[PDB]
This record gives sequence, C-alpha cells and structure tokens, in this order.
Amino acid sequence: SSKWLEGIRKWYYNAAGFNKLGLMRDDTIHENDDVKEAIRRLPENLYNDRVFRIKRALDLSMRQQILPKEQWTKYEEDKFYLEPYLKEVIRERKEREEWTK
Amino acid sequence: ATYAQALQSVPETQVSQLDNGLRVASEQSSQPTCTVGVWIDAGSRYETEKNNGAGYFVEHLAFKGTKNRPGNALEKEVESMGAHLNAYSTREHTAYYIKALSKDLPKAVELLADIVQNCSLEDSQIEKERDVILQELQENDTSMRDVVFNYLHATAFQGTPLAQSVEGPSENVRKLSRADLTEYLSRHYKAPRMVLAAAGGLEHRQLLDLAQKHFSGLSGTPTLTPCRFTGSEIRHREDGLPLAHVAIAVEGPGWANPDNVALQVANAIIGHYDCTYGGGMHLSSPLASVAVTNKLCQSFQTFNICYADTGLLGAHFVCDHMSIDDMMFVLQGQWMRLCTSATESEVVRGKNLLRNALVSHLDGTTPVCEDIGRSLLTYGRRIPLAEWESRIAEVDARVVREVCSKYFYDQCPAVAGFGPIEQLPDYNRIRSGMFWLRF
Amino acid sequence: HPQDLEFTRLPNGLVIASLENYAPASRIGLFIKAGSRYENFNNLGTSHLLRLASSLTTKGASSFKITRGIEAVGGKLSVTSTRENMAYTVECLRDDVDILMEFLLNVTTAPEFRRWEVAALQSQLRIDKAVAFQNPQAHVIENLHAAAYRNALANSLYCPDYRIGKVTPDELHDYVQNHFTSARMALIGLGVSHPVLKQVAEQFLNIRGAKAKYRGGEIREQNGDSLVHAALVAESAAIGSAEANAFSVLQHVLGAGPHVKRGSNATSSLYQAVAKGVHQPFDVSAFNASYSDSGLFGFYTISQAASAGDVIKAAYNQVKTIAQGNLSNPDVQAAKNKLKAGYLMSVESSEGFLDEVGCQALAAGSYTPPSTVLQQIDAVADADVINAAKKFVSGRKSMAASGNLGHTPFIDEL
Repeated sequence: SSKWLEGIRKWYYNAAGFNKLGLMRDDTIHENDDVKEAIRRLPENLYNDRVFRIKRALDLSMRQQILPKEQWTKYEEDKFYLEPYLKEVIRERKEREEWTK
Repeated sequence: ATYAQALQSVPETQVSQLDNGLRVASEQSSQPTCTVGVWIDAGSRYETEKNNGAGYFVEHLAFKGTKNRPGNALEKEVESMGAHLNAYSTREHTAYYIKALSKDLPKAVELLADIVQNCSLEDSQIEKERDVILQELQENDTSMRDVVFNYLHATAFQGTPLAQSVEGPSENVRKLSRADLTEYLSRHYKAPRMVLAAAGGLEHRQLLDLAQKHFSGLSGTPTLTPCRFTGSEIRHREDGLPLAHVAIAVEGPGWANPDNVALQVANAIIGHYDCTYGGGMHLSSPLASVAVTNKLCQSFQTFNICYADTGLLGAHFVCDHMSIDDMMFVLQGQWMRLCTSATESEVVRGKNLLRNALVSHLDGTTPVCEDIGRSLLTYGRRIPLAEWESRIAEVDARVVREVCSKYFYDQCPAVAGFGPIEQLPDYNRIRSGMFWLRF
Repeated sequence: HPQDLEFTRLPNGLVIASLENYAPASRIGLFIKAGSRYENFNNLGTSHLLRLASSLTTKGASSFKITRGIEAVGGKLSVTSTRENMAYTVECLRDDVDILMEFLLNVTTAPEFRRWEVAALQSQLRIDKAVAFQNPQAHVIENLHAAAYRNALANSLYCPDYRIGKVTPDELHDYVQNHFTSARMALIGLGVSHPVLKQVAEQFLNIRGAKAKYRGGEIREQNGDSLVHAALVAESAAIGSAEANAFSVLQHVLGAGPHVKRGSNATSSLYQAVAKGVHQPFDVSAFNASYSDSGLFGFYTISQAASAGDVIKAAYNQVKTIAQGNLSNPDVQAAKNKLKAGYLMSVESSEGFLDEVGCQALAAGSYTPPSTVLQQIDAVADADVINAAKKFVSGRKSMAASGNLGHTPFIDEL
C-alpha cells in the first residue's frame, strides 16, 4: 500500500530521464508569468547552481551524451526548493482573482 | 456611535443678515480659538480688459496703511495681540481672514472692518507694490503648474472674462494708476456680496453684535453672464525642461447640480498619484496600478473645479517626455471604462473615498471657515454633512455611468501643454481616443 | 462635553490614551521611540527603509490585502518621523476602526521584510530622497545636525548616497526586534473609547541607547544656487524644563515665521536690525530645535550671494545686545502672547493634536493639560530670557552654510 506508491514514484523518477543529465526536480519547470516571478524571487547561490545545472544539461544534450552512472541525482537527495516560492506566487494570484471577483 | 450619531451631533452654522445685505455666519465648538474672515464674491471675473489685475493689487495693498491705523500700526496691533493673518483671491472669490485667539474677538472685528472699508492708497505704496507685483509675476513664471492652469483657463474660456489670469498681464500691471483702483474698491465691495464668517470657540451673539457695531456706515446700494466653453488645444513647446506638464479638461456642471456629487464620486475614483507614495503596484486605481507597473508618469491629479454655473472636469499629469501618448491613452481608457461599464464595487470605493476625503477635509478651523465662506456665497446656504450623506446614498452605479456618459463622453477637450510635448498627440487623435466604437 | 481625555499606563510598559469626542473622523496614532537617534554607524538608513515599508507583507496579511483593504475603507495610513519618534497614524470614519486597527497591529508586530520588496523599496528610497532634497532647507538642516553633534543626533532623516541598496533584511529584523518594545509605545486614540484600545493593546502586542555629546564645528557646501543659506546654531537646552521655555520665549523675541502674509514683520527685531544694516532681498528667522538630552538654538538666514557676511554680523550683534541686558517687558508680553497663540493653534486640527498629545504622553511618561501649559508659559520670567541669551553667547557655536560662499565669515569673523 504505502511502499507500492513509493515504488511507483521511484520507478517513474528513474524512467523520466532528467536525473541522468544532472538535473533536479525544479530545473525542468514550465514558465508562465508565475514561474518567472518565482525564479525572480530566488536567492543567489541556488540561482547560480540552477543556471549551472541548466548549462550542463544543454551541453550534454548538445553532444547528446548522458553523464556516467555515478553522477546521476537520485531520488530523495534532490532539493524540492522552488516549492514555497511558487506556492506563494499561486496563492497571491488566486488572492487577486478572488478579491476582484 | 454611528453615522446617524456622528452626523446628528454636529454644530449648526447659525446664519443671519444685517440690514445692508451683510451675510454673517458663525459656527461654535469647544476648542479655544477663532477664525474670523470676510469672504467676498468679487475676483477677476468681474474685471474688464483694462482693469485686469486690480484685485490681486488690492489684496496686496490691504495691509499697507488704513486711515485710522496707518502703515505699520495695523500689523503692529495684529502681531502685538499675536494672531495670524492671511488673504487670497481666486478668479471669483477673495478672502481676508484672521486666525486669532478667542479673547481677541472685538479687536479682530475692528481691524478687519478697517482693512475692508478704509484702505488708503499712498503713492509711495503704489510704487513699492508695483515693483513687488512685477517681481512676483516673474517668480510665478517659474512654477510650472500654475502656468499650466492659467493656460488651461485661457484656452478653455477664450474671449470671455473668465480667461483673465488672477494677477493680470504685466503691461496692465505697470500702467494702473490710483484712480482706477479707487473706482474698483468703490464698486465691488458693497451690499450682498460679503460674508462675515466665524468658526471656532466664539459666541454667535457677540459676533452679530460686533458686525452690527463696526460694519455700520458701510452702506451698500449687475454682472454674471454665462460663459463660453470653447474647447481647443494650446501647446507651449520648450525642449529645455526636464518634465512635461499636460492638463486636459472637459466642461463640468457647476455648483448647483447633483451631477456635481456624481462627478465628485468619479474623480474620487480616478483621483491622485505622486511619485513618493508608499505601495505602488497594488493601488486601487487601475490607472495608478498601470502607471507604477510600467513607470509612465511622475504624478497626476484628476479633479473637479466649479465656477458660477460652469466648471472644468479636469485631469493634470506631470510625466516624462517619452510617455505622454501612453499616459494619454490609459487616461482616456479609464474615463471610458467609467463611462460605459463601471460596476458597483468601484462605485462603493468611490463613495468611501468621497466620505473620508470630505470629512477629513472639513476639520480644524480654517477649512471649516473656508467652507462657510464658499458655502454662503456659491450656494446661498451651508449644507450640513447629513445632506451630503443623503446625496451620497442617492448614488448608485447607474447614475454614475449615465452622468459620465453625459459629460466625459464625446466632447471637445481643452488641452493645455507646457514643456517637451512633441509626442503629445494632435487634437484629432485626442478626439478619436475620446469616444468608443468599442475601439 | 462629559468626556475629557483618559490616560492609562498598562504595566507591561505601554501607554494607552484616548479622547472620546463626537467628531466623525477617528484617528489611531501609535508613537514609537524608534527614530534616527537610536542607530549606530553600521545600519544607517535603516530608519528610512523602515519608514517606507508600511505596505509590506505581514505575518497574517499579504501586501495586496493590506493596500486594497485600507483603500477600500479609504483610511489614510501615514508614517511620520522625527529624529526621536516614528508615528503610525491611521485615520478613517468611525464605522471602520476595527479592520484598520488590525492592519496597524499587523504592520507593527508582524514584520517579515522579504528581499525582493526590499530591493524595489531601495529604488523608492532614492526617488524619495531626491524629492525631499529639492528643497535647500532640508540639506541645510541636515548638515546643521551633522555639524553640531559627534553622536546619535548626527544621524540623518534620510538614507545617504552609498547605503542605497546595501541595507538588507537582516538589519531590518535586528532593528525591529530591539527597538520595538512594549515600553516604548504610546497608543493614542481620537474618537475611540479607552476599553477598546485596552482590549487591543492588552491582547495583541506582548513583546517585552546612548546620550549625544556636543561637538562644535562647521559644514559648508559649494552649490552655486545664488541664495546663500546659513544657519548659526549653539547648544541651548534639553526638553521639558523652563530653560527650554525661556529659549522658546527668546525665539519669539528674536523672530519667527511671518504672521502677516506679504508683510513687513515690524514686531520681529532681527529683521529690523538687518534691514537697518542691509538693503537687500533677504530673510532671517530664529531656529529652536529641541530633543530629549539636548537641543539647539540659533538663527537661519537666506541672503543674496554678495553680502551674507553683513547680514550675519548684524544679526549676531543684535543677539549680543539683547544678551547684554537691552529689552522691553511689553516685548516679552508680546512674545508670550505669540507663544500662547502658537501652542493653542498648533493643536486645533486632528494631526497636530495627535502629535502633541502623543509626544507629550510618550516622552515624560505622563500627560499635562493645555491650560496649565499656558500658565507655565505665563510664569517664565525676564532674567531667564537674558540668561538664555547669555548662554547662547557664552556657548560654542556651530555653522552650516550652503550656496555661493564667497563672502561668508567662518567662526572668528562673525
């Protein structure tokens, strides 16, 4: 029951493929004005690590080579870092909507 | 306490008439101070072309020597009893008022009647004040906002006496001799057109008795045509200045309409913004929200001015020379949004802003006594604020959008520009932006 | 009028006072001892960034809800600051006191100060400083209070040139946590009842530097604006005492702002002395600034660029010859009537009364009624005035000047 769901989530994260290129969960986020706001509200060192991981991912899709096995960012050691910023952005957007309604 | 409580409990503005048409008015409260003035319904609207500027000239010479208290005895007695003294003159109204202490009521009434009806004109004083008024003309040339409003009146009422500026043109300043000034003083200030207004901790009986004493012998015993609202565009291009100043007005209703209350609600919605305010992106006006979001303008104030059965329904913005047209487009968009599909909630916000601004303005002594003067001259009666609450309760979204479709929508503006205004549109672009085909 | 003002010090430390009148506008003032004089040489301009930070998100209310709710009830939320006190003044009509009370509590005692809003507020700081110092008077007075104290009164009202952008929310949290305490707060109400304020401040606050020495010196500014401004200022007196009352009597003897518009100021003595001496378009006024530990007395002149020196010498000889025992007692009575008028007519309107009552309750920890203040202004004697002017003469000077300074005496040539 419990770990069966965990088995599904860990298998899907292995078979996604972005972990093989040195990415974490919040380096492949779709951008609207909300997520552009959340990226604008980041700290500095995480933003520098974000642009470095993105630049390595674009290099390793430029020569289309996957990282060796030992440097793949596995499940449950990644940072789910963008979640509170993006959460507050969506809360403020719904706040504007449901206030002007 | 509620609005019925706080609006029933209000002082009463007891008025009376002395038998010269002298309209006298008092209002009592518990603070130990007084504000006593003479409001006079005679400005520059009543002056012809050859006598432009004599009113401003009188309110310079009105403290510079009477017959009984000569040149410095007036100011010596005033600052020896310790009071403030002040005067102004708009294009219609002119006020001399003393902010004084409560125990100095009879001396203030005596000095004030001596200022009104016994001004001497010594030619040394006329030489001094000719030079001083020329220097103040050259001083007020620098303040760009008053230059803009004088442009706006002089292009909105082209030809009528209402286009005359307050100070008058400078060649009409340096040529007025003494006889024209004596004729001015002996014509305008007589019987019905002066109100002895008195707010603050005084007694109405004493104020009526002092008027009865000192204003005896004044002995007072033929104007006000309607005016033409032309609608035009004046631009004064000067490219060596850092800011562009643009005013634009359409015709307002005047003093005697409930449409004045409706347009006060509308201009309370649009209203004011300045560059130093706190909280930019989230302001209630959509105009202000866009203008902070894209940094268009430095400031604006969108407002109403009423004259005797006319008026400007105006908006005045000080913006940079690169974004005049964008600010212009967003301003006319907000006008037409309030003209066509303004909902109820923003009208309720406008009514709250109107109540708060009115009540917070009519507080203290000096705005109260200013209100007494301008409320007995223009209306004929000072309206208690419960009746303003009634006329606010007679306003919903329907009346607002119908009256704004009656006044803003599809008229000929008076546009007045000063500064770097190359990007200011030509007049037919203001017209094609005024109305909607739903754009 | 059965309701005079009420006054209660709650023994956690703070002071709640009120005045229930039947005026339709309700004001809530909250006065805090957190002005510029409680900073050090490392967080300058934190007062200014704190002053422009009324509309930031609080623990319990985001900034959008704050701004739209305040302007939906249409109350004015203003922040006024002197070098001792900040003051959060929120006013409205009496039907919406509770929601603005809640937002006042939010902005005071739920501070967050997130970083991106702080950066936007840095840009706001620079524009506000520009709009403030387009007047010459502010820059002259700030160089004045910089040239007359080596210490905590030499902190500016405004953030300086270089600290714009380099003040961080760490210093904001620090300054809020150790200068907003429950003993440095006066909650003043105009139009509200005392038990409502007692409920508010009893439920929802629950929280819990160095004296300034005289320095002596001068600061000049070459600005070339064809109007020499010059302030000549010496140390006079701390606040609260009849010494400070005697210096107030002395400034109304010397000369204040023009009571008569477009007048001649024939009651003021300094203007008559300089007008006998100099025939120019000029201006001379007195300058009494007062603070807790100290205070300044001096004069403040605006002149043309040619002959500022003759102006300042004539005014200095006039103050010396009043100090050596040459004045009239009806001139003292005219000065006292001017001071009575100034005090009774600075508390007519709403905001002036709020400021007077709140500072009067906060500083001395207790209220004093206006009538006995008039009585104590009456009780000041004449030898006190002569001794205050002698204390101005016998003290070390301090000068701040700006403009085209080609003909200005420095210290000795005064």
